[PDB]
Order: sequence, then structure tokens, then C-alpha cells
Amino acid sequence: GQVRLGMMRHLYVVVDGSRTMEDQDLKPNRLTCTLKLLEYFVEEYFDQNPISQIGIIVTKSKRAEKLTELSGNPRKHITSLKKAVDMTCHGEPSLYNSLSIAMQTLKHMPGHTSREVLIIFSSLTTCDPSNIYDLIKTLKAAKIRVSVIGLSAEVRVCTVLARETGGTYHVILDESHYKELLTHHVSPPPASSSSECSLIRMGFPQHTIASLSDQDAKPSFSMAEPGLTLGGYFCPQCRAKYCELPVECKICGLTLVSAPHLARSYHHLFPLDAFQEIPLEEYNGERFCYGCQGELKDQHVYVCAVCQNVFCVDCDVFVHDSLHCCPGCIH
Amino acid sequence: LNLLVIVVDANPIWWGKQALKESQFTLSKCIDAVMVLGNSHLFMNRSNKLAVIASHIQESRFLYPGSKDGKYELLTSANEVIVEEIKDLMTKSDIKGQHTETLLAGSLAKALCYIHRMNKEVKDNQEMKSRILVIKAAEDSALQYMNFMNVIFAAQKQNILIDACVLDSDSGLLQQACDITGGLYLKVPQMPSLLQYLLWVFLPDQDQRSQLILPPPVHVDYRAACFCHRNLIEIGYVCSVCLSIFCNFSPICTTCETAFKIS
Amino acid sequence: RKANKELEEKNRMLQEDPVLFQLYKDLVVSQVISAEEFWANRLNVNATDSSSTSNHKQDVGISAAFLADNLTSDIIESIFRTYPAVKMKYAENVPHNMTEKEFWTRFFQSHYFHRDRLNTGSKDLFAECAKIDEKGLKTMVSLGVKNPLLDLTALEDKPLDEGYGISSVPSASNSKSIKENSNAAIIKRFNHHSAMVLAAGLRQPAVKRAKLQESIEYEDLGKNNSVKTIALNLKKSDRYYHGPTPIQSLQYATSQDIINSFQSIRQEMEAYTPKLTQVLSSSAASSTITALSPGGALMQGGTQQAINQMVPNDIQSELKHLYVAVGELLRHFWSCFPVNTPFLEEKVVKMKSNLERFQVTKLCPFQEKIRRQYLSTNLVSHIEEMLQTAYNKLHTWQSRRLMKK
Amino acid sequence: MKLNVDGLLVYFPYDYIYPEQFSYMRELKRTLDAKGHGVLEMPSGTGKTVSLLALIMAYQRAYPLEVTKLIYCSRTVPEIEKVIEELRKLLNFYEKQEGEKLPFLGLAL
Amino acid sequence: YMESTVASWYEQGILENIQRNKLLFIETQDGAETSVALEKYQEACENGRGAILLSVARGKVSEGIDFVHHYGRAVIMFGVPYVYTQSRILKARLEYLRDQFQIRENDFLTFDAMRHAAQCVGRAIRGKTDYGLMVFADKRFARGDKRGKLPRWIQEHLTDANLNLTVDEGVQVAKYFLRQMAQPFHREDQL
Ligand SMILES: [Zn+2]
Ligand SMILES: [Zn+2]
Ligand SMILES: [Zn+2]
Ligand SMILES: [Zn+2]
Repeated sequence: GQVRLGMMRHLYVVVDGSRTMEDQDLKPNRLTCTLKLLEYFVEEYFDQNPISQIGIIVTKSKRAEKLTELSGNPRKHITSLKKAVDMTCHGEPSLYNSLSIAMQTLKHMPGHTSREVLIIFSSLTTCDPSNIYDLIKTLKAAKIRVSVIGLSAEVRVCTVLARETGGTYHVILDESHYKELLTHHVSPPPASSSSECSLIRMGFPQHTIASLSDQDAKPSFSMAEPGLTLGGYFCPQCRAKYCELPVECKICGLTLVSAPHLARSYHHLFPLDAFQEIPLEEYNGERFCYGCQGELKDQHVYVCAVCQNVFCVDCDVFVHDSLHCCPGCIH
Repeated sequence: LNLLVIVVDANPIWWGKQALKESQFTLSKCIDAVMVLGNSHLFMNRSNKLAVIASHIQESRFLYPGSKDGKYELLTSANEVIVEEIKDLMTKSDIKGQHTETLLAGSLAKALCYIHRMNKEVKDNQEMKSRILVIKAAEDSALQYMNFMNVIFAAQKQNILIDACVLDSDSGLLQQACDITGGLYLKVPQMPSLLQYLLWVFLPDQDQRSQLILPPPVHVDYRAACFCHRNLIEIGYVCSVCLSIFCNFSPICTTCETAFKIS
Repeated sequence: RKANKELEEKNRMLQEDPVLFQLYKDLVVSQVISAEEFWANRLNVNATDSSSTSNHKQDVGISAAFLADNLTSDIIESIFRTYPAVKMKYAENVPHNMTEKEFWTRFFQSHYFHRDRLNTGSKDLFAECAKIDEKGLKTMVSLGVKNPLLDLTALEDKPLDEGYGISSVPSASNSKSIKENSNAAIIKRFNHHSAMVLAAGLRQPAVKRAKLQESIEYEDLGKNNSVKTIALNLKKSDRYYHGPTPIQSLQYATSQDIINSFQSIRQEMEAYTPKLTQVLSSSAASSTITALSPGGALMQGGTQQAINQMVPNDIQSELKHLYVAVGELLRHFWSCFPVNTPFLEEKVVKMKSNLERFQVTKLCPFQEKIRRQYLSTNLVSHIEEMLQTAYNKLHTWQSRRLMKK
Repeated sequence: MKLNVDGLLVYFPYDYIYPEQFSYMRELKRTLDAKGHGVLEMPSGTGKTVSLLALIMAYQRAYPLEVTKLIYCSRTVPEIEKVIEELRKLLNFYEKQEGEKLPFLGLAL
Repeated sequence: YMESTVASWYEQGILENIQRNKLLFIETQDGAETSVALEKYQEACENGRGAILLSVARGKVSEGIDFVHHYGRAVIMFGVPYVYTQSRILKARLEYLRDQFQIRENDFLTFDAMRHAAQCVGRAIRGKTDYGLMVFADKRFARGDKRGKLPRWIQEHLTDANLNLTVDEGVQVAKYFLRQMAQPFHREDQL
């Protein structure tokens, strides 16, 4: 797509902790497989979108539990998921209070964040404290986007939830299909005609080591069991002390970003194109791969759009998944 | 099983100015230090693999992909084909004027997909730690920064380390790459001594970076400028449509012609 | 004494969170600000007990049925919502003439503990009251949503006619048994439990036709494939190509040098296959090694990191108290500070922030004097940098707003 | 989809059927070639009422010289209303294709 | 028989487990109580909580009703439409069909039972693009004459492996059915 995307993205993951998480349709029980692919999900999402954040709610025993708050580093989330392997999964799940707390925070937030909730939802019987239909009308009117990945069944309710919060509903066959769905929700989803297009004020703090062998330095502890920090990253708005640069300013409200962070997600904006895939021999006067200078010992030849060079299957998967650019069009 | 992928920045203009300088250190000792590093890497273990790429100004042609000398034949034949290939490459060449600064993004792209296919070649018993040495001697063009970051992030994902020996001038993008991927950066202070840095700071593999005490990491500058006046920024204005850095606040966003909503 | 309430609040806090109580003392008790301000602008708590309660899903009489073997559990709260007749009965019984001692003493009677006869355990009379609520909705009480939906004509079509019909035998005034009557009664109770559950969770041409309508609607073609896409066609992408790296000194000289260098390097690479260029290379090997070694070149006298670990632990506790306190101070300061918010209430809050700032600097100087005069080490001047930048933004805002007068 | 049902063009209402609809034509090809009652069995997949009306209108259009009035007979009152409104959809399709003059007194009772 | 079955699903400890999985709506022969049980059965599906309507294969519950795209996924035909209150109108119509028409006793009983059973289970594919489980629960539907009088568009999809399944084999066939038939079956798979 050549469309607007939601690139600052407070996503918020709601997992079941239902009775139906303990069912053994997957190769381990659904809790374990779901939690493993969420570990992979947090990894690839922080690997691809650096500005954004994640928060994890386990929904358990008709109540909702904010298990890990909305933050932007994978250590705390994956540590909490390694903890949450050990849980119990008892009682029916309430999708009311958790969506209420997520709405309550995601109603007054800066209008440019595409505020997104991902409900990995398994069971069928849901207890509703208010009216479910009025909750969807409210959540339709409340600026947020909710997408539900479903297990074992499809409720016209998850379809209404997905198409109204503006999300997408999906049901799971396999391990591989479920990986494809979470990979589909890694990428920044396109924006509606409703979300604010603001201009967030940003800060770009340089790294600062101990000035000149600590000749008149500023010895601090940290800012969020810490040692004595000699130098590091400042915050020019408030001039505080941060160890890791990609941290929302804890005492100002500025967002702090290093030079790579914006460049780590530039491929979404000038994206790739399609490779013309042709299996047969077909006029190939360029026998060797323009990717890595190797012969084409298979019947799959892939030719770009602009330069129209030659690529094999290995160069296809590598260019379209990782390098994100054609090597020909750079030249 | 390891895979060193040397990349030698064969700028014919730069080494031509180096050979008209009538110094001690010309391109012959550069490519010879490359081959002695390659034979040393194949020499350290039987299972090691080697691939040597030469970024020319307009092409990324690979160099690498009885015992009369007395060396192992699989080493004598490889050295003969690398020597004859650089002599066919650099001597009989072309001349163009619009594109005369060297490239490094394409050769790194070929190295990335080569390591991908050679990791598909690997069977289930063994595994392969891979890295890319970059021997840079020219000035990198700014014009391919959009491309260049991409290959770094590919080496971020594919877990390929990146190392760099720069010869004459410092290079911000390449020390940036060696900071991101976890590799190593080194600016040589005296050129005739280039061969064994490759032998003891860039020869040792991933399970010898942690054992050897090595020259310390230089602090990496995360300088950032606008697309407007190219000057250094500590607080900038970044659009959410174009995703571009502006220095001073402006009504109409130039990078994507955005009908900017004003509050 | 402050406020019968608040006095319990700020107190409850001071007591519990040991990292926050401390702070509360270090700020209020230290004579920097007043207790009311601190507890005032520190709103961070939950909405309700669970932002709502647990609605009566179903089997509110049969979740842990009749056995625990204005507050209560899930069953008592769901009955309090679901059957308001039981709510008014709880208003009558418990307020007048009996207590939970007498009421639960009259609860361990039969049908609930003696297992007499009531067709089920302790939710049986609750199911009978739900059946009476259904019969009140059908006989005494009426509905509400009955217009085109729940049409009267559809109801008229059912039930045939009062006079004798080909198959009149439908509802028989005779034939009332024991087990058959009990089974019919159970069905009515279950149907109304769902109806009461819908009433509790509220904080025919109707259904079939309305969902048939949901399946219709041409929403897909209603607007577009992806609403109103704002196609992002970037104007000046060259600003992306050479990014935020500053302009290096890049002055390649005149294109005569291009031709000269092409000539010299085409003549240079002409030579090949020496076999031996290692007379100079052995010189290089004796030379390359020196650079690798710490002695000589390539060593910066770096990775030293001379630290001051002399009195670790109690000074670390001091700095934990100090960074928590100054974090709260600068939290309030830079939270109200950023946008000027050009009115008189926010400027008055800024003046209170100025007073708290000056007394914070006094308390920080007092804490530095009481701490660092022990063994003469451990520069605390980072906290003084933070508070000096607060001081500086305050005076710079004052001069800026006086220029904006 | 513009069916030839051996005398007449038929505009399939919405434009979606399985290949069984082509088999469906053959089944009533026998039904109206000779007049004399006839029992059909289309399962519940195809437009029950929609299927029972497209081909009979195709025959009456191809050769409508021996048919005055259709008397549909469905039992339940919602079906009466449902079959009338599907007939009304088909006349609206029929008049979208043609023009405005589509004399047709449909009538429930 | 539904009276007696749902009676002995209570004294025997079964029906609370069926409650734990889905919400029952048992039938009665009131004209208004059936309509309320149907309305709550269709509201429960909209709530998303599992529902389950169990009725009699003779009455008005299955006459007017047409299978919903998502209102009935699994039509469970309990028993073979067999009665136990026949006076002599049945015996006399059967004596007539022996005598003056030529149709057997055991032929007409099987015909009548199968037209009622496949009537209450035969409107499932309201729209070609619908998935519908339709189980027959007793052994008599496998006995050749009774299976031979179901229509052709149901015998075509009645596999010999599916013939006389267990409960749990049928449950696993239902799971594999629903999983293979909940995927995107778009219009491009039909042209
Ligand atoms: Zn700040
Ligand atoms: Zn291309
Ligand atoms: Zn290739
Ligand atoms: Zn822009």
C-alpha cells in the first residue's frame, strides 16, 4: 500500500486466561503456544517499530489484570511472559473492564497515536457487566482500534468488533497460520479517515560520555537497583539522565529518539514493489543472479520492475523480508 | 564453520592517487594483505569458508566466488583466480563522469544474500557464525544513505557481524554500521602495517572477540540534521506523513506537500 | 487533623508505599511545600474495584450452588442486581427484627442444610422467584420493545381461535402430574434466568430480521476499499537519502584529477603475480604487531573508568531518597511548565511551583550539608544541575513573559 | 447471467450460482416441454423461490400463450411475504434491465 | 420422549456440564413460552455465549423455521420421528394404503418418518456459501431403507466412514469439519 500508516502505535495486548486456554488443540496447550508467539511478537514488533509501546493484560476469572504496563522495551514484557507461563487459567473471561481501562487511557491520549488493542481471544461465553452492543457503540465513538485473533470459532461479534473499532478478526488453523496472523499484526496498519495527523514535538539527545576523564562531570545514579552513572544520554527539555535513548521523557512528556530510530522504519514510506515471477527458461541471456552472482539451477526466475535485473529465490526471500530494497535500483 | 566475507573498496581513483603519490603502500599490498588474511582464515580451520568481494565504482564483482608454490592446492588455485580476476578487473576498465564515487551498499547486499544462501547450504548438525569485513579507503557518497541503513538492518536481523578497517579517512556511516550490528571499527594510523590488524584484530572470530583484549570502542556520534539547511539539530520537527526531519517550524510541509492541519 | 478524610489519605499513603511515604516526608515535613498540594496533584489510582463489577452471566444460583463449603461475593452481588425483590426483602428482613446471626441461623434450616424437598439446592426458591418474574412479565407486567418488531398481528396469528378447531388439543386443563409439572417449571426458571441476566447487565421480526439486515448492507461499496486514503506521495525524498548526518567536508577537486588518476591506476594494476612482495610485508608484520599491543600506537589509555566506591550503601540510600524527591518536584514543574497556558490560574500554579522550587533548593543544600560532610567525597552536583536548570527555566520564563507583557 | 432457457433470455437476479443451475435448466426443460403437473426437487441451496420463478418466467417469456395467472402457494405467512418480496426484487431487476413499463400486479392474500 | 430424556439428564449428572459449555433452551407446548425460548436462544448467539435449542421434530418449532447462516450450525436430529400415541387413524390409513393403493406398511412408516426427519434437517444451506453440521442420532438411520429415503443431496455427502460413528468420533469429525470450513471461501473459489 502507498497509504498513510499509523507509525506511532500504542498497541495493547489482551490475552485470554480463560478455561479454554488449557485446551490442547495446539501441540502444547493454547496458553503456552499463544504466549510463545507473543514472545516472538514483542520481539519482532520492537525489532521493527521502535517508537511504539506494548502493554499486556491477562483476562482471568471475569476480571481484567494489567499484567505489564505500557512501555517500550522488550525486556520487561518478555520477562513477564516467561513469568506468565506459570499461571493457572481459571474462570470465564470478562472483556468489559479491560477494554474499559484501555479506553480510559486511550481516550485523552495525543490524537496522533493510532491506539490499538489486540485481543487474542479463545473462549465463547463472555460475561458483560454493561450492554455489549452499547460498549461497541461507545468504542466506535471512542477513538481506538481493536483487532481480535480468535481461537476455534467465529462470532459475528468479533466481526463487528473488528470492523467497528476499525480492526480485523481472524480464526486460527495451525501454528503456521497463527504465525502469519501475528506477522500480519506486526506491520503498521493503515489509518482511517478519522485519526489525527498531528506534529509531535521530538527531542534528539546526543550521547555524552564522561566529558574529559570526568573533569567537572555530573555524577548521577539513573532515572529508572541502579549503579553510579558517569555519562550517557541527557534530555534537553529537562536535562535529566537516561541510560537508554528510546525512553519517553519521564518528567517532561517529550519523546526522545536517536538518528537510527526514524530510519529503522523508513521502508514503510517508500516501499518495495512486486517481483515479476516467471518459472520457465524464457529468453534468459543473463544466466547468473544479479543478487549474489550464482547460477539459476531451479525453475524460478524473479525479475524486478524498474531495473528488471535477475534474482533467484534466496535473493527474493532476502530482499523482500530483510533488506527491503532492490539492489539494482540503488545503482 | 565460519564465514569471513572481506569487502575491499577498490576505488580506482583513490588508489590511483595513492600510486601517483609514490608511497610505500599501493593497491598491490592491499590485495596481498587481503589474500594473506584469506589464506590465514582458511588456514585456521578446515571447515572455514572465504568469499572476497571488490566494490568497484560501477560494479560489485566478486573476486573469490599441482602445488608448485607448495601451498595447499585449494589455496593456490583460489589465490591464482583472485589475482587474475583483480588484474582483469582493475587494469582493463571503463571511464564515466557522473558516477565516480565508490559504493558500499551493493557489495554489502551481495554479501548478505550470499551468507543467506550459504546458510541454506548448511546441514542440521553444524551452524555458521558469519561476519563481513569492510576494508574502506575512499570517501563514501552521501547519496545512498537511504539504501545503506537498510543493509545494516539486514545485518541486524541476520545476525551477521560487521567489522571495518578504514584506511585514510573516517566514515560516519560505516562506524555507524559497526556500532549497530555489534561489529568493530578501526582507523589504521600507519598504512604499510595494514596486513596483521586483519591477522589479530579482524582475523579472530566471534568466540575470540570475548577472549582477546582489543582496542576500545570509539564513541559514536548520533548527529542528526534537517532536510532543510543540513545543520545540526538537538530539537527538531518531524512530520508524521513524510517522516522527515525539519529544523524550524514551517506551515507547509515541503517533503510530501502536505495540507498541514494548523492549530 | 486537616480533613477528617484526607487526613486518612495522605496518611494511608505515608504508611504504605515506603518509597512514597519517605518522599511525602522529605517534601512536606521538610518545609518545602504543603501536604495539600502534594496529595492534590498526585492523582494516580484505579477507577473502581474493577472499573465495574461482574454481571450475572448465568447460573447465579448455580455457580457454586447453595454452598460456600452492602458488599459480598459474586453470587450475593449478582442476586442483588438481578432480583430487586430480593433486594427489597434484604432491605426488610435485615433492617427489621433480625440480623445475619438470626438470618443465617434460620438459613441452616431444611431445604438448604437438612436436604428436605425443594427440587434442587438453595437456588431453588430463587429459580421459583425468577419463574414468578417471568410470569409477571407475561401476565402482570408487560414488555417495551413491541412496535413493527414483536408485531401484534404475528401474536394474533398464533394460538388459533377460542372456538373448537381441527387440533384444539394444545393446553389441557386436566392432566397435572408431579414429575411432568416439575420439568415444565424448571424450563420456565431457566428461560427467565437469561431474561433477568439481560436486565442485570444493563449499565419475532426483531432478531431474525435485524441480523438478516446486518448480513445485508453494502458497507463494502458504501465508501471505498480503505476509506479515504491520504496517499503519502513524498515531495523531497533526497532529504531522506542523505539523512541527519551533518555535511562532511567533501571537496573533490577538479575533474583533471579524474583523468590523471584513471591514467595512473590503469598503469598501476598492470603488474601482477610477483610471488614475493613479503620483504616489505615481513617489515609490515614486525610493524603491524606493535599497533595491536597496548604499548605504542592504537591504545588510547581508555577503558579506565576510575570510580569512587568508598561509602556505597547508605549514600546509595540517600541518593534514592533524593532522586525520588527531586523526580517528584521536577515532575510537577516540567509537567505544568511546558506550554505557558496563558491564564491566571496556571500562572498561580507556576508561582506555587516557584515557591516549591526555591524551598526545594534550600532543602537540597541542607541535605548536601548534612550528607557530604562525613568523609569528603561523592559529588551530588547532578541534582544541583537538575535544580539549577529548574531555577534557570523559571527565570528565563519570567524574563520571557515580562517581554511578553 | 443471461440464460437461454430454450425460448427466452433470463437475467439471473444477483449474478451468482453453482454449475447445478445449468443442470437445473435441464430438469425443468422436461417440465414445460409437455404440460401435465410435474414434481421437482431443488434442494435448499439455490434460491428456493428464486429458482422456482426464473425458469417459469423464461418459458412464459419464450412462449407465454397458455398461462393467465400464477398462483403461488406457500404455507407460513412470513414465506408469503418473503416470496412476494423476492418476486419484487426480480421485477426490479427486470425493470432495471428494461425500462419503466413493467405491468405486474403482485398480490399477497 | 424429550420430557423423559431431559428428566433423566438431570438425575444423572450430565445437564450441568451442558450448561457449562452452552446455554440450553428447552421446549414446551405453550405458544408463548416457545417464542420466548426462541428469542433468548437467538439473543444468546448475538451475545456470543454458546446456545443450544432442543425441541421435538414434529411441532411448529421446525416448520416455520429455516436454518440460519449462523442460527443453526449443527442440527441434531434426536431419534427417528417415531410416535407412541397412535390410536387407529394410522392403522386405518395403512390398511387403506395396503388395499386400494399398493404401498406397504413398513414402506409408508419409513417414508413418513424420513420426510419429517429430513424436513427438520433439510433447509440448512439457505445460502450456497454456508457450513452446516447435521447429525442424526440413533442407529436406525444406517439401515438402508431409512437411509435410502433421505434425499439424494444428503446421501451424496454421507460417507461410509461417517455411517454409524461413535459420539467422540463424530465430535472429532465436527472439529475437523469446522476448522476446514471456517477459512476464507471467497467468491473467486466458486466461478
Ligand atoms: Zn525532559
Ligand atoms: Zn530494481
Ligand atoms: Zn541469488
Ligand atoms: Zn510531511
